[PDB]
This record gives sequence, C-alpha cells and structure tokens, in this order.
Amino acid sequence: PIVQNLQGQMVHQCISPRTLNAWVKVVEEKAFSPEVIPMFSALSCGATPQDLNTMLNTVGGHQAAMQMLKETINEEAAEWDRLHPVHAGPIAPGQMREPRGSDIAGTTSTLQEQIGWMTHNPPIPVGEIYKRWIILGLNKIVRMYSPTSILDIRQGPKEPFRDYVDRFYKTLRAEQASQEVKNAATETLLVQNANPDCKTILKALGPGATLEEMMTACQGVGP
Amino acid sequence: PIVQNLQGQMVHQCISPRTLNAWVKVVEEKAFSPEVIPMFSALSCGATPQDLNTMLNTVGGHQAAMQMLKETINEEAAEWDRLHPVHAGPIAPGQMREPRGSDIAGTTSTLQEQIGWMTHNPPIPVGEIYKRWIILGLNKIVRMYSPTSILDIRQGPKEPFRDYVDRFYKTLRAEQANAATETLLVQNANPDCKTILKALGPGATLEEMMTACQGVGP
Amino acid sequence: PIVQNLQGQMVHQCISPRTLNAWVKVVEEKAFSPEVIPMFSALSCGATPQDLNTMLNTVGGHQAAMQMLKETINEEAAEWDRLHPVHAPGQMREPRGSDIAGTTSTLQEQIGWMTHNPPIPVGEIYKRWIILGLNKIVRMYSPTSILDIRQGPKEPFRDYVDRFYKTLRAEQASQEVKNAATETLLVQNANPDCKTILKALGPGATLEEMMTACQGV
Amino acid sequence: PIVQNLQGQMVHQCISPRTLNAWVKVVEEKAFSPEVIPMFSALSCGATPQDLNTMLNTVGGHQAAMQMLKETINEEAAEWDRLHPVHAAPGQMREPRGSDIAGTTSTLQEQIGWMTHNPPIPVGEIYKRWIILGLNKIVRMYSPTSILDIRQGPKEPFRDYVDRFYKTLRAEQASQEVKNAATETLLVQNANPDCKTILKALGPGATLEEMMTACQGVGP
Amino acid sequence: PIVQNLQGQMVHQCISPRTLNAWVKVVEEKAFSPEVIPMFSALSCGATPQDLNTMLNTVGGHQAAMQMLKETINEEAAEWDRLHPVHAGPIAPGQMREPRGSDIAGTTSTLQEQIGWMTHNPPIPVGEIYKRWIILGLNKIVRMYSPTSILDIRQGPKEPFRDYVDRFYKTLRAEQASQEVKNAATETLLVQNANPDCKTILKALGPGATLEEMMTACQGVGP
Amino acid sequence: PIVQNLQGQMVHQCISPRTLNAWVKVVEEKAFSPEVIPMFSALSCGATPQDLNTMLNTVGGHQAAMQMLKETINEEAAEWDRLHPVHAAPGQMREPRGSDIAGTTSTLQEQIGWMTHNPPIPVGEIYKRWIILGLNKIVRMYSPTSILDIRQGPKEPFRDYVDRFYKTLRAEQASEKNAATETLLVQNANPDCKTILKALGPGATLEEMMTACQGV
Amino acid sequence: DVQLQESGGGLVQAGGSLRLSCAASGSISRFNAMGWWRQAPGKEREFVARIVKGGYAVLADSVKGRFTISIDSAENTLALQMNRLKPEDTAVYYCFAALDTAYWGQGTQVTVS
Amino acid sequence: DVQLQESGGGLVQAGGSLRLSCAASGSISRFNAMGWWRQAPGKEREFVARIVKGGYAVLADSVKGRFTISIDSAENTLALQMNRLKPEDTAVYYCFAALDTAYWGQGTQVTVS
Amino acid sequence: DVQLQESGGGLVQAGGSLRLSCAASGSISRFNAMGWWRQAPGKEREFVARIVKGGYAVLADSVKGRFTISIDSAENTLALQMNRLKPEDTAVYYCFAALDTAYWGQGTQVTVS
Amino acid sequence: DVQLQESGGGLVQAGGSLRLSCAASGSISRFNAMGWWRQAPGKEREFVARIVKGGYAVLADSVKGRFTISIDSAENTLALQMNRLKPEDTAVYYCFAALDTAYWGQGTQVTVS
Amino acid sequence: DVQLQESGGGLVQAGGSLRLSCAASGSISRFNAMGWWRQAPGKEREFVARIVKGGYAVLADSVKGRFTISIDSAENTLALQMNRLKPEDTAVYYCFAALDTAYWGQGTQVTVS
Amino acid sequence: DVQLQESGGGLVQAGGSLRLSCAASGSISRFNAMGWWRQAPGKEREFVARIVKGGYAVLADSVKGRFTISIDSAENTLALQMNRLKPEDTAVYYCFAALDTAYWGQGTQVTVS
Repeated sequence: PIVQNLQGQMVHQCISPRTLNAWVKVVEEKAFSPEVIPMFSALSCGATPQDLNTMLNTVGGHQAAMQMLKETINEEAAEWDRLHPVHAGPIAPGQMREPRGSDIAGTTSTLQEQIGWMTHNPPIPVGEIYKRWIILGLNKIVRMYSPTSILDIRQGPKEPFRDYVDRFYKTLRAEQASQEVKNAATETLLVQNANPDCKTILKALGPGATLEEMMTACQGVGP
Repeated sequence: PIVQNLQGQMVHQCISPRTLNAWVKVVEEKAFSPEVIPMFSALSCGATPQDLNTMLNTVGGHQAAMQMLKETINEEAAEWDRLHPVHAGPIAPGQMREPRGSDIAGTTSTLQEQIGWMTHNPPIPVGEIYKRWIILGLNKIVRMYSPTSILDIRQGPKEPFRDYVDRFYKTLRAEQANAATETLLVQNANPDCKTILKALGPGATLEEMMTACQGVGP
Repeated sequence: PIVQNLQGQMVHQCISPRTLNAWVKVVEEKAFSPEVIPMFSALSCGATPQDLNTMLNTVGGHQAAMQMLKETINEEAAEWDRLHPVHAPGQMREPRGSDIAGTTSTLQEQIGWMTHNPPIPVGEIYKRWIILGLNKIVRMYSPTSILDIRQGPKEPFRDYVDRFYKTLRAEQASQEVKNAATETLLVQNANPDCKTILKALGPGATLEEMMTACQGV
Repeated sequence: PIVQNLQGQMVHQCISPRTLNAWVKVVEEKAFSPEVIPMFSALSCGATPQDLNTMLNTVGGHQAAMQMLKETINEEAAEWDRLHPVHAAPGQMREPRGSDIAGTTSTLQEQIGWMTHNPPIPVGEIYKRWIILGLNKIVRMYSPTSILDIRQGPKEPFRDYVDRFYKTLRAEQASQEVKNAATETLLVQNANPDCKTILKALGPGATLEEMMTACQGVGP
Repeated sequence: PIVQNLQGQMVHQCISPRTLNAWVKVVEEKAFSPEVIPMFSALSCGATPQDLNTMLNTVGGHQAAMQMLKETINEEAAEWDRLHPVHAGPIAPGQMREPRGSDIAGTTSTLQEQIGWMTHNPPIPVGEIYKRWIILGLNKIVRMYSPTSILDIRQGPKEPFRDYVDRFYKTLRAEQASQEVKNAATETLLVQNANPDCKTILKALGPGATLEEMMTACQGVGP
Repeated sequence: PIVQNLQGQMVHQCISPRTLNAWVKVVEEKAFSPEVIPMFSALSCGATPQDLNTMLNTVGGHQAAMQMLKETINEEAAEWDRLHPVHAAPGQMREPRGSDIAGTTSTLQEQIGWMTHNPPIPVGEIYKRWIILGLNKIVRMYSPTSILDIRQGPKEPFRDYVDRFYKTLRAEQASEKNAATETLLVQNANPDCKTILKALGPGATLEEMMTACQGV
Repeated sequence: DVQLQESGGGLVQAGGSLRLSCAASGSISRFNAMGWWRQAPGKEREFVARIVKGGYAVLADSVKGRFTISIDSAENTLALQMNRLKPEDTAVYYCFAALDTAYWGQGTQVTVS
Repeated sequence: DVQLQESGGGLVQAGGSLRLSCAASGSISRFNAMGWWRQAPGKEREFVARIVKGGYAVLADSVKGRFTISIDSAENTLALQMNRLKPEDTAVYYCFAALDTAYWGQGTQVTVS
Repeated sequence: DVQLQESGGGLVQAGGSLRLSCAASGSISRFNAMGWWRQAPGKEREFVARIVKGGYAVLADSVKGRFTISIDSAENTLALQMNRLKPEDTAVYYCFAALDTAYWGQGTQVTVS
Repeated sequence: DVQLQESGGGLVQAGGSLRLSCAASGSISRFNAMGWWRQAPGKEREFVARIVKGGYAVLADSVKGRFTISIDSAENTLALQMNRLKPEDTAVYYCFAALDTAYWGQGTQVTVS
Repeated sequence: DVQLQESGGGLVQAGGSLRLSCAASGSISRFNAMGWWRQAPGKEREFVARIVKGGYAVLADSVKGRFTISIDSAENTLALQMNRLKPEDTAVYYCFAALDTAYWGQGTQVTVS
Repeated sequence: DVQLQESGGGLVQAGGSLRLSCAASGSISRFNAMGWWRQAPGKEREFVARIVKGGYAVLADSVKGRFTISIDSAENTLALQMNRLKPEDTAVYYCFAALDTAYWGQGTQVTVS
C-alpha cells in the first residue's frame, strides 16, 4: 500500500500478512454476502493496483465469480481508453505520464509506474479507480448470488418478528437497487409477508408506524 | 482515522485490520448487549465519518437494527440542519464550507473534506458529532433488545442475593441506556433478606446491603 | 493512554484493541480472583481517566460489582473535593473530583493536566480509587474464610498450603498477609502427621523448610 | 527483506515470525493449489535471495516438488549465466552470477548491495521470478483433473459447474488468463442439455454474467 | 520495561499485553518445570522492578511457591542491606541516592526512582539485581516441585530408549546441581537403570560411548 | 537480537515474545523434522549468543537431544580454542574463547561489543553454526528409516514414494541428489513403473519422471 | 388468557368532554402495545390512538389537538380522555391490546348530540 | 408451463419499419433472459437480440444501428421495433425465453420487397 | 438457634450519659451485620445504628455527634455508649442482628427526665 | 489394451535422410510419455528420444543436431524424422509408449551403407 | 519401620564439651528432616536444633554460639557436638527424624555440674 | 530371527596379519551397531571394536594403531583385518550385533605363537 512516513512523504509499504489473511478468511466465511464489499474497501485502503490484484488473486474458491470480475474490469478498462484516449504527449518532458486501462488494472504497468501516478501532484489515483471497477464487479456478484427474491421472504409461523425483519432487510440490502427508494418494499410487502398474528397487531397499529414501533408491538409475538 | 504522528502533526491513517475484526466479532458475540456501546466508542477513536460508516457497514447481520440506526441518524442530521442552517457565511475566504447534516454523516462529503474539517484550526469535529448520533441510535437498539422489564425482575426465593443484584442492574443499565430502583430492589427480594434490608436503615451502601445479605440462607 | 514519542514529547494514543480485548477476557475467565487487580493496573499503564472508564465500562457482566465500584469512586471523590476545596488564565489549575473521574472533564483537559509541568496525575489518582474499589469486590467474592481451610488426611501439604495462601490473599485483598497468627493457623489447621513434623521443626522455620519436612505424605 | 524506514533509506529487516508462519501454514492448508503462488509472491515482498530460500526451505513436506523447484531454478540460473557471461575493480561489485542471484554463492551483504544500489540490480525479484516459474509447473503437475473431464451434472447448478470449470482451467495452465475461444466453446459443449439450449439461444458474445443469469433456475 | 528508542535514548515503555499474557500462560501450562525460568528471564528483558513484581503478581495459582519467592527475595534483600550499609547523612546534592533492598524489590521505591537508577551514568541496575533474586527463588521452587528423584528413573520394558533418556536428563535438570554430578550419574546410573535388552547392547558397546552412540545402538529395542 | 535503528546504528533489542513462542511451538509440533533447522536459522536473525541460549533453554522436552547438542557445542568450542589458542590489548576488547562464543563466560555487553565492532567479530553467527551442527546430528538420529530402506510400495503413487525418498534423503544428510541416489530412486521403484523410467533413458529430470509415471 | 373491557361511555352534548377507560386483566406493563379505534355506523373502521411499550403516544389527526391517552400502572387501566367533543364524534369505540396476538374489547358507545 | 407466441409480422416495403411483439404467459419479470433469432430460408440460423434479467440489451451488428428491443412489464410483452428495413431482412423470425429451459415461439414471417 | 438480649437501661437525667449493651449467643463474629433501633411511645420506629461485618459503623443524624457503637469479640457483646443525652431520647430501644434472617431482642427502656 | 507398431524403415545410403513413424492404437493424447530407442547388433541398448505429455522433446547427444520427433494428434502417430544419416546409424529401432505400464513395438530395421 | 537411638551422654563438668550422636536405621539421606530437642526436669520441652534435607542447619539462640550439628552419610549418623557447656544445660536430650511421620529416640541424659 | 557367525580364524606367527570376517543373516544395513570382543583364556572379557549405524568406527587402545574394521553392504559382512599381530593377541574372538537385543556369534579362535 501507500502510506505516509514520518517525514511526510508518501511511500510504498508491503501489504501486511494480517491483511492478506483477513481478506482470504472473509471470503471463506462470508462468501459474497453484501457485508464483504465494505470490508474489501476498508482492507484495500491505500492499495496500489498490484495490491488489489494480489487480494483478488489470493482467493482460492469462487473462481466463477472471479472470472466475472475480470470481465467487468475489462469492460471498464475499455471504456476508460475510449473516454480518455489521452494519446497525446512527448516522452522527453520531465513529467512521465501514460495511464491506460490496462495500466490502471496493473496488467501493463510496473509497480514503480503505479506509485508514480498515485504519488504525483496532481495525483492520478489508479488505485482508487481500479478499486471502483473491482467493487462494481463485486456489486454485480452478490446480486446474482442473492439466494431469494424479496417477494419470497415471508415471516415463518413461529419466527420472531425480529428474525423475519432481519431477513427482510438483508435480502433488500443484497440487490440494493433504488436504495431508500424501496419504501419498505412499497410498505405493503413488509406487513403482507408478516405472520397472521403479527399482522393483526401491525394492522391495528395504524398509519404512521415506525420500524421501532412495529418491532416493539410484535415483541413476544412468538417463540 | 485521524491520528498524531511522531512529528506531532495530525494525519489520516487507514483503519486497522485488527480494529475491523474486533468490532465484527464483538457484534457477533455480544449482539446489542449494553457493553457493546462503550466498545464502539473505544474502537472508533479518531474515526472520520467514513470510518464510522465502514464499521457499521461491516456488520453483516442485524440489518433491521441498522435500518433503525439510519433513521436515528437522519433524525439527528435534520436537527443539525434546523439548528445550524449555517448559510450565514458571506463566502468562505480561506475556510471551507460549514458541514451539513449529510456531510457529517458521510453521505455528501468526501474523505478529503472530512479530513479538512477534522484537521482545521480550530477543528470542526465531524467525527465526534457523527459518533454521538450513532451512539444515540445504538442506545435505542440496546433498549429494544432488553429481554426483561426492570419492574418484572424477580428474585427467586433461593437465589443468592448477589446473583439477583447482578440481574437487576444489568437490566437497569439497558433500560436506562434513581432511589425508586433501590426501593424496587428490596421489594422484589425474597422475605428473609427483605427483613434484613429493611432493618439496615437509611443511607446503606450497596456494599452494606450485599454484605448484610451475605449468606441469606443459600 | 499517554506515551512518549520519538521526539521525547508525551502524546495521546488511542486505547489499543489488544488491551481492550485483554481486559474483557481476563474478567470473563478469572472474574474477581485477586490476580485480576495487578492485571488491571498493568493494562492501564499511562491511562487517561477516559481510558480507565472505558475499560470499566466495557465489562459486560458483574454489574452489581461495578455499581459498588461507582459508589466507592464517589466516596473517594467526595474526600478529594474536601481535601482540596480550592475553588489563572495560563493553565486551568482546578481538577475537581468529578473531573478526575472523567465525568465533567474533556479528554484534552485530562491530557493537559497529565502532561503539565508539574504533572497533575489525574490518571494515577483515579486508578488508585478504582483499585481500592476492586479490592473490596475481591474480598466480597472470597468464597471461604481462612478459618475453614484445613488439610485433609490425603491432601498433600503443598496443596493445603496453596489453598491456605489463596484464601488468605482474597480475604486480605493483599498478598503480604503473613501475620504471626497465619503461621500459627497453618500449623493448627494442618493434618495430624504433618503437624507433628512441623511442631518438631521449631520456631522460625521457613516455608521451604516446612514443606520439605512434609514431603513424606 | 529490504524495507524503507521513516528516514527514507532502504535497510535490511529480519523476516518476520508472522510471515514465516503464514507461508508454512498456507502450504499445509492449501497444498499447491494455484492460489498459493499469489500468496508466496505477496508474502515475499522485499525479500532478499536468502529470505526466499528460507521460505522455501521451511516447507517440510512436498519434497518431491521442492527438488523440482531446485531443478527449475538451476535451469534458469544457467540461462542467466549464458545471457550475461561477462566476467570482469570499479570500487563496487557490479557482476552477479546465477548462483549469486540464487543465494548459493552470495553473502547477505552482497545481496543487500545489489538491491540497494542506484541503479538497483533486483536479484530478489529476479530469483522470485525463477521460483514462481517453478511453482507454476508444480501446480500443473498437481492439477488432479483435465479440463475435458468437467461436465455439468443433470442436477448440478450452473454456478457450481462454472466454478469447477474455471477452477480446473486455472490449475492446468497455472493462470486465469485462459479464456480462449476454445475454452468458451468447451463450457457450452460440456454443459447439461437444458442449460445448453438456453446458452445456445443467447448467441455469440454473451458475458459470463449473462450466461449464468440465463441458466439461473434450470430446475435444480 | 526500559528500551532504547530509534532516537538512541533509554526510555520507559509500558509492559506489553502480549508479554503479560505470555507469562501467565507459561505458568498455567508448564507450572514450575525448569524451562519456565529461562522464559521468565527472556520475557523480563529490560524490566523495571515494578514490571517484575507485576509479572509475579499476575500469577493466580501456586501461591505457596509465590510466598516462598517472597521469603527468598527478603533473605537476599536483607543481605544487600548488610553488604551495602549505604548509611550516611543525606547529601541531597541533586543526585538521587540510597538503593535499598526494599527499593530494589520495588517495595519502597517509585517508578521514577527505579528508572533513575537504571538510567544513571554509571547505571545502578536495580532491575537486573532483582531478577537475580527472583530467579534464585524460582530455582528453589523447581527443585522442590521435581516429582521424581534421579535414582527412581528406570527404563520401562517397552519404553523406547530415547524416551527413558529424555526422562533421565529432564529429571536431572529439575534437580539442577552441577554438571559434575550430571556426568557422574550418567555413568553410575543411566546404564544400570536401563532395561535388560538395552543394557546388554550398552554393556557390549564398551568404554567411551557417546550419548549419540548409545542412543543409536539402542534405536529399535522393540518399540 | 542486534538490529539497525533509524539513526543507522546497530543496537541491541530484546528477543520478542512472538519469536520465543514461535520457536517453542515449532519444537513442540514438528520435533526434529529437518525443516526445523531452517526455521531456527530464520528465527535467530541478529541473535546474540545469549539469545541463542535462551531459545535452546526454553525448549522443555527433548532434553536427551539437548544434552547431545551441549556435547557437540563443547566439541566445537574446544576446536575454536585449539585454532585460536593465544587468548584461550587496551584499544581492543579481549579475544573470544570457545566458552565466550557460547555465552557461558561472556556478558551480554561483551557479546554486543564483539558483534558491533568494526570489523565485526560475529560471535553470534559462529555459535549458531555450532548449534546447527548439533541439530543436524539430532535430525539424523530421529530419521526413522535409512534411504536404503526406502522402497516404493506396489500401489503407492510415484509422487508419494518420491516424497518419502527425498524426505529421508534430506534428513539423513541434514540437507543437496547425486548419481548414486539417482540410481537408487529407479532401482527401488515398483515393477511396472520401473519399465517406464528405464525407457526414459539417461538424463531425465524429476519433472519428466513424475509425469511419465503418472497413470500408474 | 387476556380479556379487556372498555367503560365510561354515554351521551354527551356537542362541545363537551368525556373520559373513557379501558380495563385490562393482569398487569398493564406486560402488554407491548395498546390503543383505541372507533367506528361510526356505516363508516369504515377509523384509527384513533396507539401506545407502544417504551413509547410516546401517537394520536390521529382528527383528534390530535384534543383527546389524551393515559396509563395507570397502579390501577392497571389505560384511559382516553376526550375533550372538545364534536357531533361527528358520535361513533362506536373499541380498545385494543397487543401480546401474543391482538385482543379487543367489545366496545363502548359514545354519542354526541 | 410456459408458452410464448410472436405477432406483428407481415409484408413491408424496402426501406420500411415494423414493430414485432413477443407475448409471454405469466409475468415477464420471472424470465431470466429473453431474446430474438431469425432464419432466412436456406440460410443458417442467425442471432438477432438478447435481454438478460437486470441487463442492458445487446444487439447484432447487422442491425446494431436500427432495431430496438423493449420490455413492457405492465402488458407482459417483449417488443422488437424494426426500423430502416432492407430487402435482405426478409426472413423467418423466432422469439426465445429462458426459465427452467429455453422456450421458443413458432415464429412470425417478415417479408421485405 | 440465635437469641439476643439488651441490657444497661434505666432512668438518667437530662444532660447525661449511659452505656447500653447487646448480648449475643454464640460468637459475635459470625453475624454479618448488627445494629440498634429505637421507638418512642406513639412515634414511628426510628433508626439508630448499624455495623456490618468488615464495615465501619454508620450512625443516624440525630445521634451522629454523640453515641458510639462498639464490638467486643472477646466478650461476644455489641455495646452502644450514649452520651450527651437529651430529654427527647426517652424511648424504647431495640437491638438487631443479621444471620439467616434478622433477629431482635425485646428491648431495654431508656428514660431521660 | 494398447498395441503400437513402427514403420517406415528400410535401406538408405550414408549421408541420407528417412522419416520413421510409430503408430498407436487409440488416441495419442492419452499416453503420458512416448519415445524411441535403438539397438545395434551386438551393442547395448542405446537411448534415442523421449516426449512426455506436456513436455518438450529431449534428444540424445549422438543425434542432437539432427533427428526430430513429432506428434500428430490428428493421425494418432508419433513421427521421428531422421536426417544426415551416418553408417553407424545402422541398427534396430524400437518405439516405446507409457500408460498403466510400458508398451513397446517390435521394431523396424534401419540400415545405412 | 524406622527406629532411632541417641548415645554419647554422660556427666560433664561446668565449662566443658561433649559430642552426642543420633544413630538411624537405614540410610540417613532418606529422612527429609532431622533434629534435636531437650527437656529439663520440670521445664517445658525446649527446641535445640533442626536440619532439613537440602538445608542449612538452624540452631536455637541459647546455644547459637556453641553447639554444632553434623551428618555422616557414610556412617548413617547425625552428630551434635556440644561445647562450652554451662550448668543449666543439664537436661534430658531427645533426637527426632522426619519421614512419613515424626520418629523420636528415647533420649540420652546430659548432666553438667 | 538373526544369527551371526565369525570365520577366518587360525594359527598365525608372531609378527603377522590376519583378516577375520563376521557373516550376518539378512542385510547388514539393518543392524544399528556391530562390533568385536575378545577374551583370552583365564582373562576378563576385553573390548575390541564397535561400529554404530551412521558412525565412524572406534577402536581399543591395545589395537588402535593396527587392526581395521570394515563393512561390506554388498556381501553383508563385517570384516576385521588384523595386522602386526603379537603373541599376546592369542585369545578367543567374538562378534556382536545390535537390533532388538544384542546377538553374538560363538566365536573364532586366533592363536599367535
């Protein structure tokens, strides 16, 4: 990664063994549950493109998803070259530049070139750009790997309302299209998929009920 | 987070892998037991608003509570805008903008903007303000997940007084998140200790009550 | 905590995740066995009042004991205000009892006092009060009086002596508890065979000498 | 390893206990699955030739593979000596032999001198390249299955078959940049009947995402 | 502990949580097996007297031995006072003064006074002196807690010669004493205490056999 | 250990708690399998003689082997004194004898003095050589089988037999396959496997042999 | 299990006040939510008030300025004080309580004329 | 189970436009992918269009500039609007849908002359 | 089981002192808490003193400046020395002890006049 | 199971070339290694060539500059093209293949004179 | 099991010396502690000396300057040499040994006059 | 199990040489140690030579300059070559081998005169 040293200069530092194990383990234990993605973003803080590729390459299973990630990265790299042809420049002027899609992804760039772009003034943040592409790819997965449609999440006969509500918003988080435009899945779906007994309590609650008010009302509704 | 470097300057530092795992594990193991809240405050020392959002987003389960936290944050954010529309500045000469509710919550602010406010002289502590809102939200969740009411906490007849008092003050902590409790503590005790507790008189320390009740049969 | 930096200046540092987990874990496994107190004191090296409250606040169970600790802290706070009733522009000179406990003070104020010249050690003072409270808790949770420790017919002398000084430590809340009556009680409460051996050893015997003599069953 | 200190100077640092244990454990748990190689490359950041040899020498099992690695290193060393035969005091030793790059005839101080020269002779990076070439060969030998034998079961979810397909392909070529048109062709040819009709109807140029979505459902 | 910083100055540093846990764990797992003493010495590198007392105080069990340790420390402390009467009218001329037995043990000294002695030029190594007293006491505990006399270690009929030899020199180690007692015992008892089968082989080996030669010769001996 | 500080100077540093536990754990879990020796060498980076003695002394079991190591160290110490007898000089420190290198008659400060001298007298590195010589002997002693006793089982995959062959060869040499071993590896192979290896001809690499015998 | 019954209803003039009371079996602190609904003859069930355990009462807009809901944990009753009554407030009034399911009383008649 | 049928086909002049529609039983949002193929008499099956659930439509190169594919979740139909028709576009047109297997309509004839 | 009885009471002048004693069966160190209450005729029971095992004595405010409570483990008695007595101190005095329950003596009369 | 037979042998002049072919039953890609040996009358078996699956061919030193070995997976044959033949190359030539055990052909005679 | 007996006693002048010896059955190295007590007629048993296995001998204060205790593992005896005897040293002398319990001899008489 | 027998003995002159051989059943590399002892008539058993697996041979001082011990793993025999024989070397010679226990041959007679 790139960190600041006490002298105030931005310097490269090797990716830590703790970090490497942390990413591998999060994938092994959580697979592609949505909470994985914020951890990747946090664990890849300051990463060069090489480091990001290292993190993705150290994943052993889930090779179907990783191939999908390569396609998404490749689509984004091509769009970069088309939108940023920046093919104009002279080699001799003291300021070496040349970011391309494959260079941002670490395929055609050396580590030193990656550090050069990231530590320039102004900086060309090839690490953050590549991380954007990787997260977009991870975002498409998880959506694909969401096992259930929100329409098929229904409170079990004996399921405590809290456990059903947890499942409801977990599924909503995966496939988080139109975030905060879900409107309780049009309001109708949270209640309609509720248990018979809970619904009567929730129905009796009336207009303007908060999630807090609904969950308290349905506390002790079942085992 | 924003930390002090050996040179004495406040610089941003990436959130540590140990910190991230520590918070996830504490949520996994303790859920929303009251002791979680002080840990969040300690684990989020120096956090930017982004870091605080990272920690919350790293929680995999409990998404109903997390949706509740967002509601509390939005309510707290709105009160900030209402009490501080702060549009007063004619223009900002060498000062950045005044942080809005959504900027404090990390929704409309960049990490660099967050760093600018936190490292200003004088500092605008957007991290501490956001953490306050988050703790307010978590406090409500802890209360909601309290399994028993304090009025309904009953000492068993054969329960050692110490074990009942432990149960009593654990519940009081979550529901509070007064002396009438003291009164309730004696009233809900079993008969023999109650006579002893009644006999101790006014001004008894918790220590004196528990020592007096040391034995209390079993 | 407050630590020394390479420049030699005393600077604030966030409490570490390793320290936080260590304190919580020691309470889970050892509860309030006496050895917890030296660990609290060691883990809180350099602690601010805020850090100390954090460590205490992160303990999840044992809320009866912690409430006792708050009361004990409050008793000591009142004596502080009474012994230093004092009540300018340069530095703030007045820590109150409640300021030392981190209830009415800011972290920066706490840091200001601890790094002052001369230093006002609000962290060390508060830790003293906290340890006083924990000592009382350790005594309360001692399950057995020293008077009820007696060596069994089949108990190795070593195991009885271990039990004797473990109990003595909790009821005293201190390790150095060898009053002459302990010496006397150790022999009086010994098993029949060892006691004859210990009696024959005479006065002024070291623990090593007593235990060696009694290594035969 | 050689690392940069806050002063900005490149200094030697002892290999860490955490690093040593991590490499030993990864071999114990993952054996020679392809993902070991990116971990080796990542764990050996800044390594001297000595450090790289240490990591390889601390592996206890799999000694057949380690002897193969030595052969590959020796072959690559010979090509180095052949491509830079030059023999011969500039007051700084400029010449490195193959065996010096491999840490057999060089001292730690000599290794540090080349890596910290300006311009640098990256004997650690060169040696790591040869080692990774060797490890890649070991991974292929330990691939248990040919790509031709991966065929989707009647009830196997398309996602699980695709995982098996690209997992095997990675081991047989020791890399993941293997989506030639034949691989694409083989994935459809070896799919089960119901998915294949769907995949056939999708047409050319379908993304993996589109194929997996299309085949979502497929009964089982 | 007291450490040197990159600046080159000797400064106090808090005892680490890792160090504290390591000592408690070694005592819990190994009790007072002889290898405990070198670990205490290694874990207490640079320790002030306060730190050393901290380590001893964190031990929860084995309080008979720890009380024995206090007696040994007190005996050694008293002899210090006897050999260093360091009694005189207090100079108070800006130098500290009077390391005492109770000061070396951290009973009557402040941390700053302890740091002062250890960081003086010339240094008064109160930490190293105290560590000697503690180790002398621990040595006594290890001997007392030795479960078996060397005369009672005899090879079992099915015990591999290596395992018998391991027990023999482990027992000899706890009992400590000189290498001269060791080499005497070695000839007087290791062969005599061997099993019938090994002994014939060892007897047949002749004079001057090395431990290596004896152990190789007896490699096999059934199981 | 002795490490370089940011000022660029070589200073003593306490042995780390992680290092101490790591060595103890490797001995407890792996005993004297040959790979232990490279770990000792890696874990003892920068060690003073004191630190090396600490690591060996913290090992609790295997005290028979440790006594053998002590015998070997004493033998190596005597040869040092024999080759450098004089010291068995004001501007200069004393010359280290065998017992000074092993940390028996030397202080930490004296050890630091030699190791940090210009030119350095690497008393730590010399002692480590002696310790490793002893460990090599121990590894050989605990080798359960002679390489001559390694024969491929009839149904043992060639890879598994080759693993056994070179593991044993590594331990009995405590190490660096000569024409001898080459000959023995084929001769001790299984019957059908042997024909494939003989048909490969001279100069076949191990890689070629293991692929060739794949399918058996 | 749990039975609840309203009381306090009757005939009141336009421009008046009344205090309705909902009696609960057991202890009222055990219910996780309680409230009030009303229905006028021929009109759809209309929502009046709700109180959730640990919660501030929320009132309907047609009544927001006037009625108040109270809880007496001592007497185990939940009271709704109605003030500034309008002729349109004539309706049938029902109380509800939430535990393992929702329980209702049979209602008390309130008539404004 | 699932039956789909095309419509909107006919005879058009060179240089014309047409809008084809593919009707689906059930809800169209349940299909994970749908699309269009065509075959001209004597010619190999040629690929026209595909839409995968959650995905942007991809079109063939011989049509890339012109035709458009749409989904009406309200009317449960998938429409292909054909514009700038050429005489070579005369062919037999088939729709396809993806669920547990691939289902096809029987096709609608498009004739440009 | 455990019986305790007070003694030392009588008639004293205003402005005087007296020492009351509370005798316990068994050993006094076994009790976990002991203390003193008083009641004057027609007046509510008033709290006087308490001593808990391992604890410093706490005294009432109406007595705080004067009376003292002591424990004689040798004689197994708990003494309350009363000094600077006032006419209002005339009352009935009771001792209490805490073990498996609370035990009381029958009391001794103290009269100031 | 698996039978292989050489062909292409005959009589050639000193200073000539020839192409030998080794025919395999089944598919040649299933063999894990194949190669060529030769023996001249009265001389010890001499090693000629080997090709291992996934491997570059390795040739003997007496032929290193000349002969070439090839694999035709289409025709299932392994070819050895012999060029720059010498009189000493007159010998009996054998092909070998590796599967569950080692299989040999009977050989083809090559005579240089 | 284990029997021990003292010897060497007799009548000595004031200002004299004597060497007492305590004989043990078996080997003396097996005892974990041995020592000496004395009692004068009509006087309470007085402590004289103790030696614990692996331990330095400790002597009483009334004798500290004079007597010495020794162990002969060769002869299996524990000797106490008494010097500078004073007339009050006339007393009955007993030896003790520690194994599974404490064993005593019957004693030897020492008379100073 | 394991039987070993010496050979090569006979009558030799003073000032001569002889080579003794000790034959082993099985393979000699399986023994962990082998060696040679001798006893002269009326004299105590005397130690001659030992070789331990993986070890350099060690020889007695009375023979140190002369005799040599060898191992033939091919012929499975352990040889002792005796040179510069003296008349005192006349004795009975025994070989020994170490496996699960120590095994001995019956010996071969060597006579120097």
